[PDB]
Amino acid sequence: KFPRVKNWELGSITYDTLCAQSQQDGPCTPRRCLGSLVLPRPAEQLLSQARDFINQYYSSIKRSGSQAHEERLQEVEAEVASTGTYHLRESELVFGAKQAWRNAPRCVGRIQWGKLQVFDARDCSSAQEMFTYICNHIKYATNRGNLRSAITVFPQRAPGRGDFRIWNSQLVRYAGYRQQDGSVRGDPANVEITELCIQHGWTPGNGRFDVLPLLLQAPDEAPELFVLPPELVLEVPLEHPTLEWFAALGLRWYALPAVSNMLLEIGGLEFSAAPFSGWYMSTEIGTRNLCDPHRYNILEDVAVCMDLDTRTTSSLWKDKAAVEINLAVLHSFQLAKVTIVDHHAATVSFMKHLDNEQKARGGCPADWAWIVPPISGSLTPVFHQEMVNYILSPAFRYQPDPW
Amino acid sequence: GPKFPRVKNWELGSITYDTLCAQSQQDGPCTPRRCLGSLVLPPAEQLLSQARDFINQYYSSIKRSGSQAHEERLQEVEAEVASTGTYHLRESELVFGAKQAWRNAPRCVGRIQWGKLQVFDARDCSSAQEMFTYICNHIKYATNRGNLRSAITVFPQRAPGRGDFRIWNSQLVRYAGYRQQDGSVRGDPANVEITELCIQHGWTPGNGRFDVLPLLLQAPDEAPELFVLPPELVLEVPLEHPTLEWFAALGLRWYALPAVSNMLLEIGGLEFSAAPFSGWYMSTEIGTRNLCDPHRYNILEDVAVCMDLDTRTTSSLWKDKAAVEINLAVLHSFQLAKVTIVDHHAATVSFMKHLDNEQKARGGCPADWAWIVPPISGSLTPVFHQEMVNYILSPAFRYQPDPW
Ligand code: HEM
Ligand code: HEM
Ligand SMILES: Cc1cc(N)nc(CCc2cccc([C@H](N)Cc3cc(C)cc(N)n3)c2)c1
Ligand SMILES: Cc1cc(N)nc(CCc2cccc([C@H](N)Cc3cc(C)cc(N)n3)c2)c1
Ligand SMILES: C[C@H](O)[C@H](O)[C@H]1CNc2nc(N)[nH]c(=O)c2N1
Ligand SMILES: C[C@H](O)[C@H](O)[C@H]1CNc2nc(N)[nH]c(=O)c2N1
Ligand SMILES: [Zn+2]
Repeated sequence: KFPRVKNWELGSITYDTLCAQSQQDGPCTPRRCLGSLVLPRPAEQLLSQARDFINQYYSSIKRSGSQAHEERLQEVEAEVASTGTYHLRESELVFGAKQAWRNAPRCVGRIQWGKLQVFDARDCSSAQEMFTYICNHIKYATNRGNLRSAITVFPQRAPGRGDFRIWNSQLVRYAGYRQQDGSVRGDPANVEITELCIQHGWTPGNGRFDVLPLLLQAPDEAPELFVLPPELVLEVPLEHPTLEWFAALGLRWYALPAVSNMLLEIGGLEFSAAPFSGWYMSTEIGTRNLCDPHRYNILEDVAVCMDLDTRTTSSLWKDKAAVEINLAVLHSFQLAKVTIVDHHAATVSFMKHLDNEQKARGGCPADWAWIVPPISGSLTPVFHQEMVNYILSPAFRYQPDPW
Repeated sequence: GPKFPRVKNWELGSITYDTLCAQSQQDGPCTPRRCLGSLVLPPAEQLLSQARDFINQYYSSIKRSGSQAHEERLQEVEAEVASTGTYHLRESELVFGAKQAWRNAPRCVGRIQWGKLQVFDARDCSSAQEMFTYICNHIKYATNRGNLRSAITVFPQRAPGRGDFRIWNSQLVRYAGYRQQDGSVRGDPANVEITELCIQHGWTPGNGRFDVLPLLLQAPDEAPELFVLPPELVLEVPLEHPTLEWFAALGLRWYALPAVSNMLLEIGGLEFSAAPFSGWYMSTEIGTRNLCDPHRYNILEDVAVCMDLDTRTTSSLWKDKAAVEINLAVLHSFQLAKVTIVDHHAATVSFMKHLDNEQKARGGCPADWAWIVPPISGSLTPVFHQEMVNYILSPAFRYQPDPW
C-alpha cells in the first residue's frame, strides 16, 4: 500500500510511492515499531545492485537505453563474471555519493544534496596518503569559514583483504580524558578513541578541548597516528551577545562537522573510508554537545551564571539556559564569519526539500525523530509533518568500530 | 542473544529487552519495507477469542489463572456469547480493563499514575439527559476544586442493531472556534467543526476567544441533544507571568481539566463508544501546542513583540524565547491558582520510572517516542535519550470516526 502522508498544520496530503524502490528491510514489523532505535538490531546479488545502480545513473543523465548504457552494463557484467567485483567510473562515483546523501533519512540538510564536492582518493595506498587526502579535504571544506560540502572516497573493500578505515568517528573531535575520580575532562563521547590514541603513542594534553589526532589504517596494518596542523582546524570561541560572563566559561567548538566512520554503499560496492562534511546546525553544538548530560553537560553552570532557581524544574531553568547557549553558538559563529544554520532556517529548508522530492521522485525517506530538532520541536514546521522512513541505495551505513 | 528487541538508553548506556511486545494481537502500520511510526492516524468466534484473552488477563492480575472461578467465568462468557452474540463485564473486570487500557496507551506520558484511576460505572445510563448528569458528576469529582483526580466514566457498550452512546465533542471542555467573514478564526481553530455543529443544533454562540462549548450528547438511535455546562463547574486559570507584568493583560486563559470524550475503550472485544476520561495537564500541552501552534491560538509573534525580540530573523531565537516564557506563565498561573499541573521535566522523569516499573512487572512498555518526547526542550528531558518499542495491546483506547 502506498502510504498517505499528511502535514497537520496545513492539512496537505501526499502519497509516498518512492518507498516501493526500497530493497532493504528496516527494523519494523507489523507487530511492533522500532523506528526510535538508533542502531538496526552470491555474485548474482552484487550484479543486480550494480545493474540497478547503473540504470539509476543513465536515467540521471537522460541516456537510458543508449549505446553507452548498454555497453556499460556489459562492462560491469564482464567484470563481475571474471573477478567477483567491479569498479565505478569517477562520474558514477560522483552521482552515487550525491544520491547517498539525498537518500539519508536522518539528514535535515538535504536541500543541499546536489552541491557536493567529491574527491576521488581511490588511488590511495597508505595511511600517509590518506592523511594528505584528509588534509586537503579539511582545507577545501573549511574555506576560511565559508564552508563547503565535500566527500573524499577511499578505496573500496575487496574480498581478499582488510579495509581502509579512519578509526576516528569524525575528523575533528575533542579528547575526553577519564579521571581516577571517575569523571571525564573534555568530551565524554570520545574517551575510548582518546585512550586508543594515547596507546598508539600520542602525547595527551589535559584541556577540555584538545583536538585529537587521526588514527588512519591501510589494509591489514596497524593504524597510524597523524596530528592535524592546528591551522587546518578552525575553531570558534563562544561568547553571548548580551551576557559578558558567558565568554569567561572558555567554551568553544570546531567549524567542521566531518563524519569519518560511515560506510558508503554504491551499486553494491562498499567504501569503508569515505569521510564527508557540510556545516553545523546550531542545535547540534548548543543543545546536544554542550547540554546533553553525557556530554559537556554545562546546563547547571550556565543556569547558575544566569542566577536562575535551579532547585525546581518548574522554573524552567533548563529551558532558559539551553536557549541562551544556542544563542551564543549562533552569535559566535556569525561574528567569526563561519557558516552555521539555525534550526528554524534548517527545517524550513527541509520542508522545501520534501516538496522538491515529491515532484521529482514521489517521496523522501525521513526519520522524524532525527529531523525534528532537540529544542523547540513543535515550533518548527517538521514537527507537524508526517514522514515515512525506508532505505534507498546508494546509502551511508553505520559500521562497527575496527578494533 | 534474546530475539526480542533490545532497547537502549543512550544517556545512561543501559539495555533491556521488551518481551511484552509478544503479547500484541493487533498489527500497527509499519513493515520491514517502511516505517510509519510518525503518522498520527493510520463478530462471532473473533469476540470469543478476545474475551477469553481478556478474562485470562483478569485472572492473572488477581493470581488465579487455572483456578475454578477462572474456568467458570470462561464458561459463563462463551455461554452468554453463544446465546446472545455478546457478553457483559463484571464490575471489577471493568475497573481492571479501564486501568489496563490507560496503562497500555503508547502515547500517554502520565502512565506512572495508571493504578490510581477512579472508574465510574455508568452502564445503567438510558438517556442523553442522564449522560449529562454523569458527565457533570465526573467533572465535579475530577476537578475537585483544583486538586485534580484521574477518572473515567463508562457508558453502555456498543450493542448489535441498537445505536451507540456517543459524546460528539472530542473533549469535555473545549473553546469555541468562530470562522470569520475574512477567513481567520476567533477562538480555537481546532474546534471550528464542532462549533458549527453546536450552532446548527441550536446553540446560541458567543464571540470571544475563550467561549466554553456545550456538549452534544447522543443516546441510542436519537439525534444528539445539547447541554450547557454550568460555568461554575468549569474551572479555568487566567494566565499571568511571574515577572513580565504585561502578560496578564493579554487575557489568555486555559481550563483545568483535560478530558477526552471521543475515544473508544475496548475491553475483551466489547466496545465502549462513550467513555470519557480525564487526568491533569502537562504544561507543554497548553503553553506550547495549544497557545503556540501556527494552526491553534498562534500567539508566539504577539508575545515576542511584547518581549521586544527581533522577529524579522530566525537566528534571534525569538520563537524559542517566547515559547519558554509562555510555558512558564502556564506553570506559574496554575500553581498560583492551586490547580494541578506537571511540567515536562517532572512528567518525563516520572515516565522513566514507570518504564523501569513496567520492565520488572511486564517485561516492557509500549511507547510512542514522537508523542512521549515533549514539543519543547526535547533532549533536555531524559525520554529523548531512551529508545522505545511501540505496539498495540488490549484493552485499549482507540480513535473512532466522528459520529456525523
Ligand atoms: C550542508 C549542510 C548539512 C547540514 C546542515 C546537515 C545537517 C544534519 C543534521 C543536523 C544531522 C543530524 C546530526 C546529529 O544529530 O548528530 C545530519 C545527519 C546526517 N547528515 Fe547531514 N547535513 C549537512 C550535510 C551533509 C552531507 C554533506 C552529508 C553527506 C555527504 C550528510 C549526511 C548526513 C548523514 C549520513 C547523517 C546521519 C548521521 C548518522 O546517522 O549518525 N549531511 N545532517
Ligand atoms: C494523570 C495525568 C495525566 C497526564 C499528565 C497525561 C499526559 C498525557 C499527555 C501529555 C498526552 C499527550 C496528549 C497530546 O499531545 O495532546 C497524553 C495522551 C494520552 N493519555 Fe494521558 N495523561 C494523564 C492521564 C491519563 C488518563 C487518566 C488517561 C486515560 C485513562 C490517559 C490516556 C491517554 C491517552 C489515550 C492518550 C492518547 C490520546 C490521543 O491519541 O489523542 N492519560 N497523556
Ligand atoms: C555532515 C554533518 C552535518 C552536520 N550538521 N552534522 C553532522 C553530525 C554528524 C554526527 C556527529 C557526531 C555523532 C553522530 C552520530 N550520533 C553518530 C552515530 C552513532 C551511532 C551509534 C549510530 C549512528 N547512526 N550515528 C553524527 C554531520
Ligand atoms: C487524559 C488526558 C490528559 C492530558 N494531560 N492530556 C490529554 C490530551 C488530550 C487531547 C486533546 C486534544 C487533542 C488530542 C489529540 N491531538 C486528538 C487526536 C486526533 C487524532 C486525529 C488522533 C489522535 N490519536 N488524537 C488529545 C488527555
Ligand atoms: C533514542 C533516540 O532515537 C535517540 O536519542 C535519537 C533521537 N533523535 C536524534 N536526533 C538527532 N538529530 N540526533 C540524535 O542523536 C538523536 N538521537
Ligand atoms: C506528524 C507528527 O506525528 C505529529 O505532529 C505528532 C508529533 N508528536 C506529537 N506528540 C504529542 N504528544 N501530541 C501530538 O499531537 C503530536 N503530534
Ligand atoms: Zn516503525
